[PDB]
Amino acid sequence: LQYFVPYERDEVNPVVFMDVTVEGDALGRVSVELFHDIVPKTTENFRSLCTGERGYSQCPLFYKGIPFHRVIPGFIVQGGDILLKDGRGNVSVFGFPFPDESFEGKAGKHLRGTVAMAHSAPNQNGSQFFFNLARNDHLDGKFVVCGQVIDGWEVVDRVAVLSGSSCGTPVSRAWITECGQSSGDKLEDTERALSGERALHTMPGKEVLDILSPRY
Amino acid sequence: ARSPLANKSPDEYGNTWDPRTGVEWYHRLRRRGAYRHWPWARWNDDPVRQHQELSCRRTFSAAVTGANEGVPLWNYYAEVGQEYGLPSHFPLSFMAPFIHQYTSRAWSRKEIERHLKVVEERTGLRTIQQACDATSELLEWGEEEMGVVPHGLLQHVVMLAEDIVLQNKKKAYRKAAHERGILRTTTME
Amino acid sequence: YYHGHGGCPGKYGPSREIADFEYADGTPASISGRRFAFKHHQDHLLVQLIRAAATVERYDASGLLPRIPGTAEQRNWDPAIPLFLDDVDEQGRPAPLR
Amino acid sequence: DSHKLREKLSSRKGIFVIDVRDPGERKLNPVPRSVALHHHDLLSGASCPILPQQKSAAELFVLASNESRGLNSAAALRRWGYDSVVQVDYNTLVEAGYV
Amino acid sequence: AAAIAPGPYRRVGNIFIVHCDDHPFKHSWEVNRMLRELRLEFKGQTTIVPDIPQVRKRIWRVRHIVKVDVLDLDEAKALIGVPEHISFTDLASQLPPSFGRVKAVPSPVIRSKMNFMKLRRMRLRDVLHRDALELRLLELKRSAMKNAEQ
Amino acid sequence: ELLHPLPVRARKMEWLKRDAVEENEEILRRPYYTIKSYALPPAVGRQESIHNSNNIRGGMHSSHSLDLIMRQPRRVKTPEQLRALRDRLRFIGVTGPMPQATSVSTKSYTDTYGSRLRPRYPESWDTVPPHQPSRELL
Amino acid sequence: RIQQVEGDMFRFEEELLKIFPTKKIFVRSHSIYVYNVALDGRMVLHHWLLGLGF
Amino acid sequence: EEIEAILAYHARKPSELRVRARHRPDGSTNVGDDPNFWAQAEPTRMMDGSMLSLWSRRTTLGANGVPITYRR
Amino acid sequence: MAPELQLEYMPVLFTRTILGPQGGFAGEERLVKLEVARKYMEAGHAVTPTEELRRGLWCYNPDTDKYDCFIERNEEFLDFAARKRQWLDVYWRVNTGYLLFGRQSWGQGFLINCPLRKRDVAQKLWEQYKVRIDPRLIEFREKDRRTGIQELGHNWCWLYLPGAEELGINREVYDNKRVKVRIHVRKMNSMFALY
Amino acid sequence: RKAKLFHVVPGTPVTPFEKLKEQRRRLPEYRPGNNVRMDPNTYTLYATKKGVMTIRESRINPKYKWLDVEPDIQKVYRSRELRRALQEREMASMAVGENSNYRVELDLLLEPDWRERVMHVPKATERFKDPNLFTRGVVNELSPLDRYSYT
Repeated sequence: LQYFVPYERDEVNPVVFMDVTVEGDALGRVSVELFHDIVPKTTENFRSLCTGERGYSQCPLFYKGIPFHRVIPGFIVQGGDILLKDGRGNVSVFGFPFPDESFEGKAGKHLRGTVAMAHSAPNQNGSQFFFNLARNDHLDGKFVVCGQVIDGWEVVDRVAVLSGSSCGTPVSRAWITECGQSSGDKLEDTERALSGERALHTMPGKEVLDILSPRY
Repeated sequence: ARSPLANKSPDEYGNTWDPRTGVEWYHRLRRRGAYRHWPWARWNDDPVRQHQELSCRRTFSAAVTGANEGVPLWNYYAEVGQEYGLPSHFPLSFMAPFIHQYTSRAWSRKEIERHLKVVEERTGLRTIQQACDATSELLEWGEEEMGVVPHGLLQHVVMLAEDIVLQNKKKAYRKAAHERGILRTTTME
Repeated sequence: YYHGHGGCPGKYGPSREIADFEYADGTPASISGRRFAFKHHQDHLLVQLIRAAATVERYDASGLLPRIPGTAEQRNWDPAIPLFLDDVDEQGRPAPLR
Repeated sequence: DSHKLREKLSSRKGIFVIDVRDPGERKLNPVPRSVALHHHDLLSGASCPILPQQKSAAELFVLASNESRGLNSAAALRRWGYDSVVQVDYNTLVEAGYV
Repeated sequence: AAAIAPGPYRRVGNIFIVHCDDHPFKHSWEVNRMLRELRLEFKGQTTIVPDIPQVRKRIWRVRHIVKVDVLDLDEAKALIGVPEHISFTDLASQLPPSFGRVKAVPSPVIRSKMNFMKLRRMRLRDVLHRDALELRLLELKRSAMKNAEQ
Repeated sequence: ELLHPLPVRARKMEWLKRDAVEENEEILRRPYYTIKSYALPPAVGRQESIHNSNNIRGGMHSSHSLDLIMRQPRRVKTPEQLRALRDRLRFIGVTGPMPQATSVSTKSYTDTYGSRLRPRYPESWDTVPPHQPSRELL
Repeated sequence: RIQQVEGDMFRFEEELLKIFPTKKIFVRSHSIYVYNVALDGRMVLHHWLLGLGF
Repeated sequence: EEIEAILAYHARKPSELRVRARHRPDGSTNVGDDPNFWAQAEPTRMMDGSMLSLWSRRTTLGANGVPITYRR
Repeated sequence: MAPELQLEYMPVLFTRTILGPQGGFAGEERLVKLEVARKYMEAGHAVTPTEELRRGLWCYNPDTDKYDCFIERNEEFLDFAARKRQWLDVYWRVNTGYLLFGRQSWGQGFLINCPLRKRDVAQKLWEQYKVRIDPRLIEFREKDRRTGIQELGHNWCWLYLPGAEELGINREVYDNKRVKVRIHVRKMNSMFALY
Repeated sequence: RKAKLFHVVPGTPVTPFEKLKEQRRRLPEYRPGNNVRMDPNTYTLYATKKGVMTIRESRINPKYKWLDVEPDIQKVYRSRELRRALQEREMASMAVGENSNYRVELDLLLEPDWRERVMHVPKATERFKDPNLFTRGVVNELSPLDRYSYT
């Protein structure tokens, strides 16, 4: 199994990194390119939720600690749902579920390499995202492609193997250790606002999230 | 009123030595118009690191970039007081479920244990009991080789071993105090 | 309570759930505000139970269910619950076995 | 074990050994037919349904490192009606060929 | 067969059915706070709560009011026809958050704006629906005029 | 002031309050969980032995049928059967994708009739459907 | 208070909802009220109206 | 940097550091009984800070890149 | 050292066998309060535990009334002293202590509507004195056996401390088998009471 | 009289401006500890640094205490958080000095002799050491005025 980056890597796009942990084992870092050029709105949501750029709306809008509630081996890896962490809810940074702006193209096709946005009903896009584990032809014309996975695909696939059932309910817990923005525009003045002694969010201790607890 | 029980949670009634009574304690709990944001020093701000990780990525050669990682910011063990299930006569390779929980993002459990088992051959301290009194020859062997094992581990190993042995001293004392009739509970009362 | 009511004839029994009247041709009644509210309550119990059970299940998934029965307040109230001391005898030093 | 040996060989099948022993050393030693219990998990009565039904007919082996918790868990068992309980440490059931 | 059961072994917790047998206005405000946390208002109300330690910390303090019953989860799976291969975690993951009195919000004003936001998301749902339709119609007219002129 | 004595049956009821309270604390000292095997019935070991000797001799209790469900062997006897049943189970109202690589042209209810349209339910006393589907979308 | 809106004012409000999801919006023949919005929201309203082409 | 801060401190008028209002920039009311609160570095703004729950924090940044205080 | 910080209490070896809750028997090292330690030591009944005094000591038998009973503290003496102390520690914990008790009372004369029994006397012992004993060692007064305790105010009950003639417990307690366990039952309303 | 109290929760982080304790003139009940400043006339305790306040009790006499302020907050925070987590997982040991019921024993098994080191009066000849030691530089400090053990 060899992972080839599905598209050609434009440099306008942001790069967002996520650290995934399975049952205490820190697997590594998944870096994500977001398609800004074709997909400006959903990109900004996925970038804001991966930063902590915004405060408590209905919840801390931050992907830190939040588990992967639904994992189907050979199909998808799903995580999000900050509010009600089981997967039962969708929260945007906008204050309401936003519709998919457009399928267009390069956002329409679910390739193996792709991060997409999960919705419970066609025009409500929340915080929930999923990784495509294989080429999905039956999801083209339903769900929005947010972007790629550049590095650390080994991490994702390993999560799919160790943590999942074809029912979708995970065998073992897989949650996000950290998430942030490593590249792209708006990066400097982002980390200025998060700079200081006083942090933005109150979360459990560093090695509580790492080893024994998935921020419930 | 002026009651001892004013402004306290019912768990905290027992502490008479610090009554929460008074007018301004009513204002800082119901957080009123001088105190509307109470404690102005509250958790989740640190003046010492400003929430940035001190890690040196600045390394000259790009190969060894992650060489200094898991260098401890404090004792990590003395503060927490995890309960170790280890008598002092065990091998060092059993020491890393415990090192792993502070060192994750750096190494994995299996990785840490292979580095430790490296230390058992390379240095003559196989026993956790040996790792305390040899704390020195551990450390200079460490500094002389400098990179057979990451220098972040060798100060984890030392201050973990010290505490494992110390805790065994405490259990061996607390047990022997029962037959001498001191008799304290699981909560040590 | 035994026969599957509440304490009163007018709750939780057959005397609620069954329609007061049909029509002659078998066409049933209609849904009252109170009937719908009662169905909501009756499902509120189920939602309650299922959520409680879910909480227990992710608690023993996460391993927070202790091996020591009762809280600390119950432990230092009640001389029934045993002392859970591990490596010592509960009452002074070990008793003689001859 | 000039008695215990033929007791644990072929006298019956088995899962007969409750070891209440530290998780650290049960990885070091391990006896791989024993149910690994916790001594608190025994005394509490949370193990009762997996412990055998007929109270009198059973005889159980407590495998403990420190003999003090062997003596604790004996009482733990006879509290629930298990009177015949034999305390064994690790080296004893080495010669019995149980490992 | 006078032997320990062959394992895989499963760990099954418990569930407390709590019933309030006494008037809460007879009792202090701390006991009342505990009864509030147990979701009991008046005399005669019954609630179902988990067996986790915190709950026992609550039930212990009010035990002279509350009467308790226990159901382990096999018995809870039996009490309702639930296939045994189905856990409660998935069942909880299915049922909607939108259930009545969903959250514990700190003051009635916040409660009010919670319901208010619930309605707001409805309005925005329909408005976003219509606006999406206008968007797609606009794009069809654009492509039509472009293909027609060219 | 309180002048005449408390009658006997009142303080009898108070004694009953006492051992009701006690009956509670016994429940509270029971363990948080219980270790059970897969093939055995759910009630094998149970705390109620003395309770069954004292209250349970010949009388039929209100929990009877449920207890009959308890005293027979478990219907899922091995973990393989468990996951072989559980993987077959599908979630209908779940958020996100559902695998269909098998047969494409079997359409669900949603991609046929949409997310805003529930089928008209016959609505009467004993058949009561959920009203107002637009409320539940929080 | 937004006065000089002339047209279908409710479309104005239905986009104003998206701008101000949390706040309270009211309609009257001559005007549109947004509640609990200070000079910040004024700055926004103006950025949006300038960006919109007015 | 610190020389710039020293100069910026000593340059400003004595009326720049006094109390300018009932409410400190945090939104807390300053009752006159406490001497810690007789100084105000940043002017309080009553008509700003209503939009921060709905907006990204990057808006809070000042001219020099230091977040300015808003009433919450 | 300092006149300000004074040792809360200082370690002491005993020569005599002393009656009270502070005083011990002969030969044991116990740390007691300053003001008692000085009044024991200046009267020659107690010595500072120097090492050679930890090995052996000149105590006295009250018959001869001179310090001629030589006790050497070996292992078999120290487990003896351990057991002896943890006996009379339970002794001087329980009678010195006075167990506060409060409950609800309805009717005219001063009766509790939920009378006491031996399972909850033993309960209060553990609740506030941290004393763990088998509840079947307790015996009530003759008047309180038939109805339970049940009356408001000052009541006393008896605790049987079984083993001591092994420890040679005599004349240093009030009696070898008993402790007067002192109960006080206060009536309180539905707010503050139980049952 | 007036009531003189804590103005902060002990065990909670505190800014320098906030008072810690207001005492009453009787040696004071609470003495300045690490990173703490006492107003000499008012005997009111102030924080020097910004950090977590904790109470020490003197091993000699438990009624005489110190207030300490520990500078880095997040150390105390994630230490306490992990500790609590372990408490819930039944994985924490109750033998730490944080446990107030155990600190006596803890001071006992480390240094058993601290009683006799406190009670030991030096004579004048070793209190007042012959200064030529200090002159020649055998000892680098000459301090006759510490005759008292505060621990």
